[PDB]
Amino acid sequence: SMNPPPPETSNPNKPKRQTNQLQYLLRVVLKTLWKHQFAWPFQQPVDAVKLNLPDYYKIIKTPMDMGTIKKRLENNYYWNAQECIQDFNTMFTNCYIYNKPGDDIVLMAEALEKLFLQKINELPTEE
Ligand SMILES: C[C@@H]1C(=O)N(C)CCN1CCOc1ccc(C2CCN(c3ccc4nnc(Cl)n4n3)CC2)cc1
Repeated sequence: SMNPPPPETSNPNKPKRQTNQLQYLLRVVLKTLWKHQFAWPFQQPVDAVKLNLPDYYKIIKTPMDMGTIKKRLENNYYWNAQECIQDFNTMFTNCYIYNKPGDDIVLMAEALEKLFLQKINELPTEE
């Protein structure tokens, strides 16, 4: 089977704005998670062809990864911080859905998620 197209990261028809929350989501949240020791399987869309995961896209219908989230923040694709937070949550839950409790990839996702939740609990109030 083929991989689906990646999630859209840019759209010239969507309106754009700059907020302190979206700035914090790129500057603090994504930059911190990106450097984490267990971030590398989550830095690009799951390549089910190269990774030999033929049922991945039969089970995961809403794929999401940090490479996509970063490109969306860098392209001013998100209007609300909540859209970015939901993408981080979709990424984690996809991993828990496809994999099983105790799998190393799940342990890796759980560690990035705990860090994510710490940095999101310190999200600055909207200026
Ligand atoms: C479906 C799934 C997914 O959810 N995502 C998002 C992308 C990935 N993908 C497929 C699964 O990928 C994985 C990517 C990385 C790993 C880790 C597991 C832990 N570790 C080890 C462990 C023991 C060991 N002994 N000697 C070496 Cl060396 N090691 N290294 C490094 C590689 C596991 C699965």
